[PDB]
Amino acid sequence: NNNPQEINFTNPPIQGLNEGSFLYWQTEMPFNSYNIDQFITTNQSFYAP
Amino acid sequence: KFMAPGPLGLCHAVPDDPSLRQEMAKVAHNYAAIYRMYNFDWDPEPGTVQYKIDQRIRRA
Amino acid sequence: KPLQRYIPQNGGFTWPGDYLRLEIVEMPKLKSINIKKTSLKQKINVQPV
Amino acid sequence: GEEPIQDELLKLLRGGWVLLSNLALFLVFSSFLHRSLNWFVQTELLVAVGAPQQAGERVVGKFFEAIEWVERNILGWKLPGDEEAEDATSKVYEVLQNYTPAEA
Amino acid sequence: SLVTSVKDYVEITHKLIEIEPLKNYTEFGAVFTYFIFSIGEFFKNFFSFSFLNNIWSIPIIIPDIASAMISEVSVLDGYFHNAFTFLETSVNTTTNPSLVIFEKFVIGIINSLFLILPTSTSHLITLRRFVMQGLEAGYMAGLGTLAGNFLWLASIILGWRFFVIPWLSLDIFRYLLGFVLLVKYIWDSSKERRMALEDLSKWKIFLLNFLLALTEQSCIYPFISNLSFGPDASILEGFPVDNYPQFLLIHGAYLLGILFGSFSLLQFTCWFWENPAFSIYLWITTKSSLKISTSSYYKILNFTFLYATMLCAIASIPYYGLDYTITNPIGLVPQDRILNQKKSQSDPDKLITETAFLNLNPTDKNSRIRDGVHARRERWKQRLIKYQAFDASTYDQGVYDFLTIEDLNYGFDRFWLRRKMRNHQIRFRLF
Amino acid sequence: NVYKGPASIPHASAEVFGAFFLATNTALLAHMFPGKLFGSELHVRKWDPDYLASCCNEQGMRREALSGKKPNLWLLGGGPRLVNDSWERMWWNNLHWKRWKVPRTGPAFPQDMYWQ
Amino acid sequence: FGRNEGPMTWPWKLMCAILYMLPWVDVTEKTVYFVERFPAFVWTEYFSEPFEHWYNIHEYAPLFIFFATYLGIVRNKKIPHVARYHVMMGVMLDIVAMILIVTEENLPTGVLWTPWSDLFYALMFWFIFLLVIYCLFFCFLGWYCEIPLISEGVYLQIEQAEQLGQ
Amino acid sequence: IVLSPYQYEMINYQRMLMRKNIWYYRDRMNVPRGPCPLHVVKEAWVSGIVDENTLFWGHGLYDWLPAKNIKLLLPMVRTPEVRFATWIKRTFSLKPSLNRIREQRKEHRDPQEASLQVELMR
Amino acid sequence: ARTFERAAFGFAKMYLFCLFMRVLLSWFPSIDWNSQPWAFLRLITEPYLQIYRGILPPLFGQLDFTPLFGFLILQDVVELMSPVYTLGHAKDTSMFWTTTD
Amino acid sequence: LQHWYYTPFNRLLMKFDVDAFINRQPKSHFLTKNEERALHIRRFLLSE
Amino acid sequence: LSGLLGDIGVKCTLAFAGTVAAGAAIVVPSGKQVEAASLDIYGRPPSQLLPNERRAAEFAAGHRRWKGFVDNSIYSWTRTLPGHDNPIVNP
Amino acid sequence: DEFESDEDNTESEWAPEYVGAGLGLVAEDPLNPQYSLRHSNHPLAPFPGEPLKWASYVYP
Ligand SMILES: CCCCCCCCCCCCCCCCCC(=O)OC[C@H](CO[C@@H]1O[C@H](CO)[C@H](O)[C@H](O)[C@H]1O)OC(=O)CCCCCCCCCCCCCCCCC
Ligand SMILES: CCCCCCCCCCCCCCCC(=O)OC[C@H](COP(=O)(O)OC[C@@H](O)CO)OC(=O)CCCCCCCCCCCCCCC
Ligand SMILES: CCCCCCCCCCCC
Ligand SMILES: CCCCCCCCCCCC
Repeated sequence: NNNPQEINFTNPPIQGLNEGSFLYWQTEMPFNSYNIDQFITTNQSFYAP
Repeated sequence: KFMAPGPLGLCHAVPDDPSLRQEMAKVAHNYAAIYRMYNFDWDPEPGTVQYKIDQRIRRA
Repeated sequence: KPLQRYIPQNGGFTWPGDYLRLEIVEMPKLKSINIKKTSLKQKINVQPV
Repeated sequence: GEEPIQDELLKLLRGGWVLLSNLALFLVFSSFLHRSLNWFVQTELLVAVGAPQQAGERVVGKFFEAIEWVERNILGWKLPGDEEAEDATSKVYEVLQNYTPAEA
Repeated sequence: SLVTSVKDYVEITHKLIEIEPLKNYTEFGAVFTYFIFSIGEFFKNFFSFSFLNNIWSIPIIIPDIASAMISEVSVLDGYFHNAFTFLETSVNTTTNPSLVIFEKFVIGIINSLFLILPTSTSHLITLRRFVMQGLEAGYMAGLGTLAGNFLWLASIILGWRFFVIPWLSLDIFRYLLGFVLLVKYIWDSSKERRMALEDLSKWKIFLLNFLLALTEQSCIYPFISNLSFGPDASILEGFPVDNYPQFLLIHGAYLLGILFGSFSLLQFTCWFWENPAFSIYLWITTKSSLKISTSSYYKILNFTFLYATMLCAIASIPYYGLDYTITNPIGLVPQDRILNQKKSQSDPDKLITETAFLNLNPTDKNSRIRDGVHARRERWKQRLIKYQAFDASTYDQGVYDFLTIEDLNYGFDRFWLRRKMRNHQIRFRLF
Repeated sequence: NVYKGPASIPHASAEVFGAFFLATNTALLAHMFPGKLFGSELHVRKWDPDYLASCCNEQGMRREALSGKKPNLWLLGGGPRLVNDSWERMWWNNLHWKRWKVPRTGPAFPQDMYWQ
Repeated sequence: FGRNEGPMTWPWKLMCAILYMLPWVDVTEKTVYFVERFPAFVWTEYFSEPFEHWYNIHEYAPLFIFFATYLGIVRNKKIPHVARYHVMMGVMLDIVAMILIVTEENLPTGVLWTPWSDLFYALMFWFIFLLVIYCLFFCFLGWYCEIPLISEGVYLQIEQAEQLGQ
Repeated sequence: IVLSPYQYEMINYQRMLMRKNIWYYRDRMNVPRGPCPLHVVKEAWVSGIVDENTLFWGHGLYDWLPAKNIKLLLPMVRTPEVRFATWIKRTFSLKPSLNRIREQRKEHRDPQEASLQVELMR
Repeated sequence: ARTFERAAFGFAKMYLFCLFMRVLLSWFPSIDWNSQPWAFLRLITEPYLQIYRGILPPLFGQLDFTPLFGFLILQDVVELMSPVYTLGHAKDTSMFWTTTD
Repeated sequence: LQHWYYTPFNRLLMKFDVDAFINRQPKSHFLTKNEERALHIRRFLLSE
Repeated sequence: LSGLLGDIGVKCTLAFAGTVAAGAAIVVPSGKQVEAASLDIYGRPPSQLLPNERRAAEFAAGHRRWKGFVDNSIYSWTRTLPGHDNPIVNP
Repeated sequence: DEFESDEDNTESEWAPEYVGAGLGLVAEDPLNPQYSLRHSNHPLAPFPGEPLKWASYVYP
């Protein structure tokens, strides 16, 4: 609320992930989802042994 | 400067707020509880916990 | 193998919101016009989705 | 006896400028040596393995690549095979638009 | 900065995907036009005096309990809570304000002692001037360092942030200015220029110390030049007051006392260096032991002063690494993403070669083992030639795996791991 | 007797080189052993810049509050940038200044002595 | 006199810097023993690699360089004096580095198997490094840097290189 | 006291482990206070802000402990200059101020008075 | 007899050190050879270098390299008479059966 | 060679420096082995 | 003073300044941001735009001017001559 | 040969123990039960190799 009108930040908090975005922050995320790891054989086998 | 955990803190006075005083008392109690686990007495007085601990050690 | 460490790191070459969109990745592009006999000079590798 | 202050300031500026310029030139040369070591190493290995013709071809190929860049960028006309090579690499967002499935 | 402009250019290039895509980031036309725009805008801002509209201060507003961390707020016994807010400093006033003003004056007079302790570079320069160039040069140097210290202390105590904050923001310029000043002084002293002092020479002597008092200089004997005869940590901290006139009176009295004490000490030193002898050190040495001569004594003293000022000049180089002195003014943050960015998805080499020596783990690959390089021998890591088998980490940063701390840094493990350095070899230089 | 070059081009003595050599060696030795330099140590600076900034801000805010106006806080590095994307970009200058706290103050060399 | 005594220009400064880079290549092996302390000089480990490759491409390159510089440059009296002085200073620094290597090769085993050797190694780098830096500070500037026990011999050798066989 | 070579080498190893540590300490309000290298700790010790009873944390520990209960923290701080300066600060600055504040305000009960200033020198 | 070889090698190393000192002192022409240390050194080192002075003339008649040549030749000769296994790390025969040894 | 590396006459400077460093602490902080074991036992018994 | 022109550094600085001046002369837009760039890329008046958007519009206008200049002045002249056999790398 | 004529099977290679909270364990040294955690990755395991660090992480 710096200015008298409130300003909402769009980019700063990420609320989604795609292939390139995952590749950019691969080792900086706190969790991994199955929706992207299902396309790798070893990762999928680890998810569903 | 009363928040300084040293001799400098004693030189200055607290802002006279009962809730702040209670908070400081609780913090001091926690600090003393931590302190008692690493510093002991060479000759404990009878009637204290450390005295009975020493008695049990000698009996063992 | 050297162990990977998952520590978030601060911005570089871009503001924290985005990633490198215009990075060049070696993958062939297909023309809509049919090419009867023309090697792509780079196999598309795993073909099925 | 004592020179004016501005004279000393000018002398200091001149000396500092000369020193910094020479240091910058030396560092640029060192950076050039650092960046292009592997190319000379590969040329030397090609020479040593017993194929001097390959090394000469590599050198004249670098020269012809410079000539090709001069033709393509400084001048206007294109070169044969440019369209075929233009479809060999693509940007990441283009890959996401075309090849990447929507389930990921 | 450079990095900010690069980020802005990258953002602009990303914005243009929708309207007119670019072939890649490093098109000559786009880079050229953005460089021209940046240079033009920078020079326009520098020339138009539009930098006076920059913002450095913000207001601080305390949020109410509704907008605060309500989960932290807890009611104890139904009568108190943890939302602490006390009315800054409230102290009962003394019986007479004149008494506390006099007390502050005396305290300032006492505190002025620590400013003139001969433990810094300016004191060394003043001492050398007193010894070599007479009394006037030393008096001028002392007056200059006194004026500089008084200006800095008054700016800090009276809260003149408009000068303090921007000046402290220029991190490396203040180091470079000090280096230049010390280099010029060292050369001038080395050439041994001697002549009758004029007004211009005296003003140069004054200005040298005045400018040197505004930089960070090497100090010997700390924890003693920072003492103060009061319940504070230094001499720059103020005192609590109740209103604006009392604030002004108390702080003016403190500054006046400091200035009076410093001036009295300067006058005492000026008289003392004349009382016994202009150069009494020669007589003291003669009393202590045998004296060689006067010319040799002057040569030894000049060499000692030159060595001391050289030490004061170059003492600060090992303290800071190149990441804080070179990459920081460019615009990079520590452990930046630019350092570790790879050249391409297929090439593991780093993009920026000029900064490839920063933040290297002991398990990183060695670049001198490439085919056909024939680089230096590196006998100390013959058994571990595939890695950079040495630890040079700084601060908290440091990682270890399958290359333990003991092997790298401790005892016989490190010594035994480099046993190839002490192996005799057969060599014939001529035959 | 020997030529020793023209007199127009300046010459550096040997005393300056000796002083530089001894000064470098003594600086390294003094940095290695903090407690042996006549019972004292060698300090690069006198006061930390953050300490000076905090004291100056405290005094300025006190003076402004006593004068009847809302106090302001002066930031090291610069003010905010009017942007609508992310919070880090808006306050990039102050964050950049604060992120160099450890390198700015602490020494790069080890503080204590090993092997001796 | 007919000898040139004008100031040195930038190409001579670059050549002299490249020449000065030789003892650094000779003593670059012992940089780690010093860098382990005071990590701020860690960059000094990674700066000489191309020079190490180029100066060691042939086993007899240093002798060829010495003979091409002493006869082709130092002997000539039409080259400015400062350039010859700096070339001879670099050659003498290389000689000093060779002397240090030779005296390293004959260390006793008792000193070899003690931490003293490490200290020695560090010094073998550090001193040399200082010299080079000092010379470089007076190489980009067209000035004369004087070093004890070396400069006088260099001054004599410059004029002995002249009137050689004449 | 006669130390064995075992103790000498153990002390050397511990000094090796802690030669790059950065310390933290806690105040009366239970808030961590500042990134503290060795010289900052020495300055705080000299100024009378911290003492041997302050809670400190370093790299080699798991919890916050009193400063005198950490293995090698007091020998590092207590150089002879630090001892002389802290003695001066205790004797000539803090003690008279404590006496003055005790005399000025009755809220400091005479029967129950702390003796932290007396032992600051140690 | 190990003592014989030990004494011979020690004497050879001392003579090599003397020759190296002569090579170093050849750089300074201001030294006087009538002083006791320099006189003793030149008295010890005179004949071996005197032989090479006759054997090898100066390359151009202006520069002298005779002490350096003598030092190099003696260094090679003493290298010829080094112990077969100098221990250190040599007598351990490196690690296992090796291509080098 | 590892045993010879830590021989007393090869560690004199380390001994001097460690003595100088360790003499800085108060004399009452030195403890016997039995006292240290007793303190450990007291700590864990007090925990119980 | 010709003495200043004698030094290499002064010549290099003058050449750099002249190149910068020519670039600014040929790429700096004027009145084409609101007319073409701003409305096309944001559909808003330049004044209402955020400070980081006005720079983008100005960059777009400058890039359009640069491409127009490089097509209508240099490439027409250098392409009036047809492809002169287009030499290619033989190896 | 010990180093080259022997390999470790997939199901027989050494791995650190799993102790969970490490409460119920047989104490090899009764006085110090922490000595039994030396073969695991427990937070209170003696001498892990890399000191535990005060991490302050902000994720994307
Ligand atoms: C977005 C822009 C960000 C870019 C940031 C640029 C940082 C560059 C700043 C200039 C630094 C100068 C170093 C350039 C020297 C080239 C040598 C080289 O590339 O070596 C590159 C080597 C790294 O070498 C690489 O190392 C790797 C390690 O895995 C591998 O071994 C590789 O094989 C090897 O090539 O780095 C150095 O040797 C750095 C030397 C630095 C010497 C100190 C300079 C002293 C003078 C400083 C005075 C200031 C200079 C001007 C600074 C301001 C410039 C604007
Ligand atoms: C080489 C690097 C550049 C060095 C150049 C020197 C920069 C020096 C800047 C300050 C010098 C003084 C300018 C007056 C500075 C000035 O007048 O202040 C102007 C200042 C501006 O007030 P604002 O509230 O607009 O400013 C906000 C800032 O003050 C931030 O707190 O007003 C006050 O601070 C009033 C202070 C109470 C009134 C104080 C009166 C007592 C005056 C005592 C006179 C002492 C003389 C001491 C001399 C050593
Ligand atoms: C704009 C009013 C005149 C200038 C007032 C003094 C500003 C000094 C700033 C110094 C920063 C280094
Ligand atoms: C008593 C063992 C030898 C002591 C001196 C060895 C290190 C000397 C360093 C000289 C470097 C040129």
